[PDB]
Amino acid sequence: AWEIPRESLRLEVKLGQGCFGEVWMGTWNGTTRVAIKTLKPGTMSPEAFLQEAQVMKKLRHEKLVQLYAVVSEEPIYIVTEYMSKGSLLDFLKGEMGKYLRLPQLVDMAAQIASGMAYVERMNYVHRDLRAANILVGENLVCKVADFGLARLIEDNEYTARQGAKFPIKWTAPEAALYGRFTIKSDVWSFGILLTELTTKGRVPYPGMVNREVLDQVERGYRMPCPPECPESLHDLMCQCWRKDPEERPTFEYLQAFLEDYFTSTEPQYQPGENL
Amino acid sequence: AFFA
Repeated sequence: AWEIPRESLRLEVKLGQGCFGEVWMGTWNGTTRVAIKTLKPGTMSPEAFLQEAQVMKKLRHEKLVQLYAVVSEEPIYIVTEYMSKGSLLDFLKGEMGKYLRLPQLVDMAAQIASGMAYVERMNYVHRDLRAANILVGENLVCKVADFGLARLIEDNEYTARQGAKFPIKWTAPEAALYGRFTIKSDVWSFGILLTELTTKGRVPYPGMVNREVLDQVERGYRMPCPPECPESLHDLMCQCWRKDPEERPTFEYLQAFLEDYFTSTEPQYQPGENL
Repeated sequence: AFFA
């Protein structure tokens, strides 16, 4: 019903290409600038996507990238609000990243937490929360994107949480072994997302490989405090990385913590070369 | 997913 015609969409410039798809800046009717994400055929069933898209329509928040329209027929097109600065991973690794400091990054972290807090309130699970799926816009605005599409993926390796098409490094152990995805498992991913911010886009568990990570995490290995990062922020990461999901923090707590970080947690902060 |  929210379906639209393909001819309505013009794909102008390719922002990115991914494992299951690519993303384009475009025009929706010659009037509306939009982001168009396209999935390769055989990624997910169109009925399943439409069923899920109903839920995606339900989810509305200012820190969530808002769905505009879809094309059910393969290749499936997802049409959403355009974000000017592209991916968070793109932004951090970009020229602007050098000018980013801890207050900016914590603020960016806070916005993500605010969107997830809404998702937490809505009893929903993202299943793949990381910098790649964060979108940045003008004035350092960060919004969470691509929620709910992880479940719909039909890839055989991906289903078993295996095969390097899977973001195992961001994935909580209980959700990796047994595939139990909760808002709590998202909190684990968020802690990993915090690493991406404070390292300005470095891949998690550097030097380790996807096979290596799960056993290391299982035996209690956790990522060390990043350079120029306050131990207090790193402690927050560790809370997110607790083995028992129940003792991991809520997104509501996270949002307030990040928002009040420089008055309540680190009032005596001084900027460094990186942070 | 879209941005490997």
